[PDB]
Amino acid sequence: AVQQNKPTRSKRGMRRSHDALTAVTSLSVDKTSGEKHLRHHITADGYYRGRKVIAK
Amino acid sequence: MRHRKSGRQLNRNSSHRQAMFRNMAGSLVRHEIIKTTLPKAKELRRVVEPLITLAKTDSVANRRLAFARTRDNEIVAKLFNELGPRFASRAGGYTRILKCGFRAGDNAPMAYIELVDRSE
Amino acid sequence: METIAKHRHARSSAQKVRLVADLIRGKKVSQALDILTYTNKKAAVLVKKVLESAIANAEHNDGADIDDLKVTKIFVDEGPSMKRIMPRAKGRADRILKRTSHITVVVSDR
Amino acid sequence: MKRTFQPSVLKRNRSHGFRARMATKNGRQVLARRRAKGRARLTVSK
RNA sequence: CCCGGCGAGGGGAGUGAAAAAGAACCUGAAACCGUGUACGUACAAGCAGUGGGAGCACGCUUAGGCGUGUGACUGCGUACC
RNA sequence: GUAACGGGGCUAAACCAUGCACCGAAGCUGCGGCAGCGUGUUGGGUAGGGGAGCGUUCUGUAAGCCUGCGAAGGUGUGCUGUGAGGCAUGCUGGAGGUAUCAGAAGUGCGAAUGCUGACAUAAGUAACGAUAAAGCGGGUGAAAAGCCCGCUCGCCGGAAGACCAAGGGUUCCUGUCCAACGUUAAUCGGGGCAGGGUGAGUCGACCCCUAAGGCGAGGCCGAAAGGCGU
RNA sequence: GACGACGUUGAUAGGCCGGGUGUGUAAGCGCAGCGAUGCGUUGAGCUAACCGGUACUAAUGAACCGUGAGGCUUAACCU
Repeated sequence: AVQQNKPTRSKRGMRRSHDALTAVTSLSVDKTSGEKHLRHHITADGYYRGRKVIAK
Repeated sequence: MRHRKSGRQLNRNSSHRQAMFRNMAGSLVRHEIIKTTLPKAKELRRVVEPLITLAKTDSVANRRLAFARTRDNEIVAKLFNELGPRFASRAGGYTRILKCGFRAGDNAPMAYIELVDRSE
Repeated sequence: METIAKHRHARSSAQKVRLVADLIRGKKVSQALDILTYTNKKAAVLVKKVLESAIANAEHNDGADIDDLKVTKIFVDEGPSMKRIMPRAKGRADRILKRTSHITVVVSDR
Repeated sequence: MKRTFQPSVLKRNRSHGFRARMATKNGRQVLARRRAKGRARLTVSK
């Protein structure tokens, strides 16, 4: 199987309607240090519920 | 067709799965903290904890079952001497999981997994 | 006043950057950096480097404060491409295209 | 499978070399044509 | 001098008549690909135009049915060699 | 799938005979403009015949005219003729262009499964090249699944180990670098840059001798070239 | 993708504890026998997805979207 005609920029752009992205919208501010992290993730250097993990 | 089944497959055959989980369990028991992907750490808990509840009772037969798994001798000696009496007054739940984001080679959701107190 | 920072001959295809560049147009620059740091895409790293170039570009050479910039214009353009060949079955030889792209980001306070 | 060029040096220089091109008259004409065009490689070099 | 990895890539300063001549360097069109602005589109069928035609937006005249852009609705209409 | 009026539908909106109006074409008229042929009459047209023209390059008129107060070219707007087209001006452009009448042509592009260069759609879709398998801690750095160090697991073992001859020709070792090559990233490499490295009386070649075979003083044969042979 | 449940005021999932099921006398020790082995401690030991309890572990205080009494005309009722 192969095509028979050339679709325009209109149909090619129309098919790309739902292929766009989304913002992560899942950020939060740590209650102690004021630095930011995703929900239910530890921060860049290891704070979660104010408790000290390896921090490396 | 997956109705009320249990156990992940991890895109490997069975012997490879058993060998990897034995190796991981040995490494965690030795080092007390590791950093692995999330679907491995969510399945590791079903394997590591029965060893720890096995270590609470000192019988020679139970020692040789504990050596029958993990095929290691310094690991089983880390059990029954240090990791045994640490959780002797705790009912279940000896490891904990904390998600820690993504990798940079293949974007896999990693997770720290560590014992409860770590004495550290 | 308008402030320009562009980035020529980046090593990414020009269609894969409009999925990321569409997310941050018109936002404030701190919230844009917050969104852009935590996206697991290569174009996120590229356009974040461009944005942190642009804000310091406005701050040193022009001033324009800092806490109140708003990313005003952002778009991407086709760049020069490189031809290569890729062998196939039955002696057929077909060429492949490695594409580049041009980033431009203009920030302002107005 | 087995292809159509298994190389050698003696079999090459014995039937394409400079000395085997001067043996005949037509070989000398071949060398004359090669010199008349202006090529850098007349017959072969090491 | 600043951002950046002591990178690639730019922004200020400077030389120059000109840097929208900066080395991939005179002039720089076309297919192709984006960003902004004005209007139109989510109950209506088909060589995508043509004749009619309300509304909206922008300039002039001091309205005066003028100009430019868009085209709800409608009669007709099956590309080229 | 109604399907033997175009449809809705009609007991006249059917048929037969008569009569009075109206709708109906690029036909005829009224109005304005052009051209052909003798005031009249004509003016759709393939194959073909006849007539009149526009534009481009170069030569003479030209040591003439325009031009840095802006030539050729590129992009808009407005005006004019019956058409090919002509004229003026805004912006870009940075040194050449040509009036009038004559002359000579590499003189007018949409199609030939035409030729060369550039760019799309299919599409961010199939694919990533043996189903022998990986897991964790430490160091370097901007970035670590893939590089270095260490612990464990797995595969071959008449080979997927070690060595020669043909063949390739600096791929060998060290330091340094990541734009291009590596079907992904790379600090890594058989990649880029700079330096270093092969030691023979006994190993092979060279050297002495021949087999199949080639060349071959004289000689034989052949128009020339040449063929065979001591 | 969608749908259903739960987010500490909690049984949503993993674990622990008891039970059920499956397999069929674990290891160590002693006895008889030169030995293969048999006998007792003992229906012992182990047990994926099942049933029920248990907060030991993980479901964080949060941030984003959605507004401020809802146009006109006419008729009918109440004031």
